[PDB]
Parts: sequence; structure tokens; C-alpha cells
Amino acid sequence: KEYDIYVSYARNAEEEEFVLLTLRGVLENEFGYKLCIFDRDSLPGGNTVEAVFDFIQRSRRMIVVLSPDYVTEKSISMLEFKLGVMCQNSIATKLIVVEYRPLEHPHPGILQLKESVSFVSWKGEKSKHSGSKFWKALRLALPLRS
Repeated sequence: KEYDIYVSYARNAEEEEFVLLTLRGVLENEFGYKLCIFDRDSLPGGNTVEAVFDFIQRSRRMIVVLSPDYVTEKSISMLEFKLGVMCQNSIATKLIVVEYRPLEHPHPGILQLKESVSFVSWKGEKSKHSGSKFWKALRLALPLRS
């Protein structure tokens, strides 16, 4: 309804810079999409679970930026993930997995992802340039028009 993409990522500098510099610039300016990024768009205080759930429910898509740090137990990234799985199952929210860094051991959450969920593989610096295979695959997974 209100956002096109909720971007969920691991709260570390490298992956935050991935979202804030590389992902946002392309998603916002080359595709035209309106994003929700919790640390950018949230209000302080209040119930954290309620704020994330509300934001996810108000978004046409949700990107999971998957990396070893994303899946650490008690992380807010896992909170976003689990609430995303919830919204997938309750209101058919479409999730998208951007594979930023491969996981170092299989994670049980991945199997909660419905069949139709797109997996897009980030291959480092070579994926960054416009028209890369990464960007083409992700654009197909996103709404038809902005």
C-alpha cells in the first residue's frame, strides 16, 4: 500500500552501506521505487515488534538481504525475517532474498519461504554495474511498475 519495498538487512556497517548506498540508489533512482528502511523511516520508542510489523504490512515487497550476520539469533534482522514470514503466510506478502554473502551452515528459516520467493545472488563488485545479471533478476522480482 504505502511502500514498494521494505529492506531488511543485518545491522552492521558493511551491509548497512550495501543497502544505503548501492541498493537504495538503484531501487529509488533507476527503478522509481519507494522504500521503507527501518532505521531511516521509524519513530523512536513504541513497541518495536509493532512498528516493524506495520511497516512490512504496508509494503508491496520485502527484501531479505541474506548474510551470516542477518541470521544471528536475537537480531532485529531475524525479527524482520520472522515477521516477514508471518506476513507471507497471513496476507501473501511477497519476499525476495538478496544473497549478499552465503550462509556458513544451512539455516532453518530459509525453508519457511514459499515456493515463489525469488533468490537473487550478489556476486560482489561485478554485480554492482547497471544492467548486471543481479540487477536484472531483482527487477523482475519487484513490482511491474513504480
